[PDB]
Amino acid sequence: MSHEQFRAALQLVVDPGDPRSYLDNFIKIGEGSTGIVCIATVRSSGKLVAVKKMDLRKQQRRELLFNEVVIMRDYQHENVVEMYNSYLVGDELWVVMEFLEGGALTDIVTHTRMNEEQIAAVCLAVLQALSVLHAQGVIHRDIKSDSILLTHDGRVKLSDFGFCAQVSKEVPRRKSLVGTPYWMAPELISRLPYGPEVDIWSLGIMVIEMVDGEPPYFNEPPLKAMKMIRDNLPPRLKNLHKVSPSLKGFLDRLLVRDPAQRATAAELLKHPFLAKAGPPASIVPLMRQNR
Ligand SMILES: Cc1nc(Nc2n[nH]c3c2CN(C(=O)N[C@H](CN(C)C)c2ccccc2)C3(C)C)c2sccc2n1
Repeated sequence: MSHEQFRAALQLVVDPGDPRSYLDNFIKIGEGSTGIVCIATVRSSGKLVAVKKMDLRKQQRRELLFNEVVIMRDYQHENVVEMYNSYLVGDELWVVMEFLEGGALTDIVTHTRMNEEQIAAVCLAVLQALSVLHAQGVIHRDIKSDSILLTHDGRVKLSDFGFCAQVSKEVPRRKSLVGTPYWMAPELISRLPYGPEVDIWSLGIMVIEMVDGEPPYFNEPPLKAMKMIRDNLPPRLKNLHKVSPSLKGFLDRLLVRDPAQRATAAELLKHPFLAKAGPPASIVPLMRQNR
């Protein structure tokens, strides 16, 4: 999708006008791969929202950015980040979304050591989001700690649907090589027709992140790690004994090369390990401003 097609397509789906007519005090607080993030106040309520600003020109695979707004608009799930509106301002796409104070899960996995109560909490939240998404034919395709955001009270939400896809009876499988190298499913790296199961394998890699602090082969070049995930046996935990038999069995249902034998999200929700999931409050102590 080209710069012109991207803008033309967006004009048909975005909300009309400029959000500056109702949002005040824009302050940049960060960035992402496709743009920046500002916080702003809803003039009428004083409520805080996050605004993602993305240049229409300086982008890659704009079609995926377009699907992210089309597919995820009107989407509502307690474990999925909320999108309120979208607008075209100048040569930029502005997406007004929910502001989550807890930050991403990556900050936590690289600065502390989560316990099985915390991990099961994140897994349960992500799995609740995936079971609903997959049932509707939506595949996230970029599951990793960076894509998990936390609320101030410790609630877990799936974010960054920039690589998502929608499969249907018409087209039941995808073949695009998308995501982040270290978290990509083997059948996906292999360019084979794949389905929702790719998210389950990625989640498995995210579990290794929560346990060891990084995904497998993180010390290897991205293309090299991909070959190893694609051709070698499932990656293993360095701290294999640091986990309970419950978590080992859980992880063994995610990291299965043959997607047909890999567990689905709906099934995993019934897995024993998740019974150890603590409450939202158990996650709070992990956050930076609380460490
Ligand atoms: C920047 C930032 N955002 C925070 N919280 C948020 N609330 N709502 C959102 C965020 C970050 N968001 C987001 O989309 N980030 C991604 C990146 N991934 C890694 C999370 C992104 C941004 C721009 C372009 C592509 C991708 C949304 C949902 C708006 C928070 S909390 C404490 C510090 C902090 N710093």
